[PDB]
Amino acid sequence: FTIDSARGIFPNTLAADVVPATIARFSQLNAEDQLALIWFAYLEMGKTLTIAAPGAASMQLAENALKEIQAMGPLQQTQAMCDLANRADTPLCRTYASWSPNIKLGFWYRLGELMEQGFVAPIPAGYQLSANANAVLATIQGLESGQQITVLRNAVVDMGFTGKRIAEPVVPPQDTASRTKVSIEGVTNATVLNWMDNLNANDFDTLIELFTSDGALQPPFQRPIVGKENVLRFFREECQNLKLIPERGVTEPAEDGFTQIKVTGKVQTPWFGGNVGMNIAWRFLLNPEGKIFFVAIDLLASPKELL
Ligand SMILES: CC1=C(/C=C/C(C)=C/C=C/C(C)=C/C=C/C=C(C)/C=C/C=C(C)/C=C/C2=C(C)C(=O)CCC2(C)C)C(C)(C)CCC1
Ligand SMILES: [Cl-]
Repeated sequence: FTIDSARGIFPNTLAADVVPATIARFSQLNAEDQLALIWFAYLEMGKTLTIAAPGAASMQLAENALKEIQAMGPLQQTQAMCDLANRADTPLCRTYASWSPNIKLGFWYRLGELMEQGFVAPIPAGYQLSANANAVLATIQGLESGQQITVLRNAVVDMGFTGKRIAEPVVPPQDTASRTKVSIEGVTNATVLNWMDNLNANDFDTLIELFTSDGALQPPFQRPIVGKENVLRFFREECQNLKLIPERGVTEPAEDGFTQIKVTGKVQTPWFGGNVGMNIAWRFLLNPEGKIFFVAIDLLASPKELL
């Protein structure tokens, strides 16, 4: 096995590839239609799902960009938002591209509040989506909530123009005494249990020691992130305050004393807490010493894909 060939383990696992399909269709749209479609999706989703407030540190890091937009005339505000959607080369688009996903999300959270209050130029009253945009919004509105929030996040992350990296401060790991231990039907493997428990505790320095030097982590619909430096950076920038709720799994040998393990269960993002449970598979390829050579996290097509 290489990292790229390990991508093929448990080929029965049906991922929610409607998510990248929908992002590809979204990406073709006119910029004003991209912004209007997300505005409509976010207004309707907000009737049943409450988004958690951005953290104080995130809002401070986005404050100067938000102040610049708030000082613009309405036409310039709309143009700045279109620049982000179009991935135009501007100072604002370069600042935005330097940000972690959580800072980008907090930026748009605040613009949404200001658009609702009427202090930043809103989507025009009575705005009608293009033929392609109406169909993209219909697809999004038919998806499970876990898939909807993944489409919105991926759309937000893809905006701006791509280098210096700006992320939220790393919060200290949970005190040992207060930590929870997961149980997984079928799976007693210490590496897998330690994975789940250390991520639930934000203990990234313990987590990274589970990997081989050349090991990789593959997030949903992304390429593998290879080696301890790049994986630890991903943990610290993007993986704080998750709740992993694994349910059940299966343990099999792989070539050369390797072990392949598949776990299914749910994950909560701190943006939605218990209000959105994403259906997830973990696919592990462990070397003979129990180190992680490869771990993939898949967003599942439906609850029918849970073991
Ligand atoms: C744009 C825009 C607007 C505002 C949009 C806003 C405000 C959207 C907000 C969206 C949000 C807040 C979405 C959040 C989604 C979060 C997700 C989907 C998280 C998933 C995490 C997972 C699945 C992690 C799994 C992992 C596991 C389990 C591991 O074991 C290892 C690590 C890792 C792989 C990370 C307005 C309206 C103004 C209109 C104009 C344009
Ligand atoms: Cl998150």
